[PDB]
Amino acid sequence: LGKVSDKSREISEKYIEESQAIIQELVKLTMEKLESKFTKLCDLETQLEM
Amino acid sequence: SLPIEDNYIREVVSKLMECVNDAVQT
Repeated sequence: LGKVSDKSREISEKYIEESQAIIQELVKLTMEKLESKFTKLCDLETQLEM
Repeated sequence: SLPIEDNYIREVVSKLMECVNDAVQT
């Protein structure tokens, strides 16, 4: 059981390496959807001044 | 061409080692 747990520890490290890249890709893919709303926000600076 | 009874007709009528070597190691 100690050998099974020592194998499962490096399998869990493999899944940490699996999960962190997906987290970073989510953080990247949030940015363009935010940036389109930033451009929609910057249009308001003249749409309210008119 | 004589018929035969039905009671005579009814009377006449590598995957193991793939886990052991892994269970010894882990």
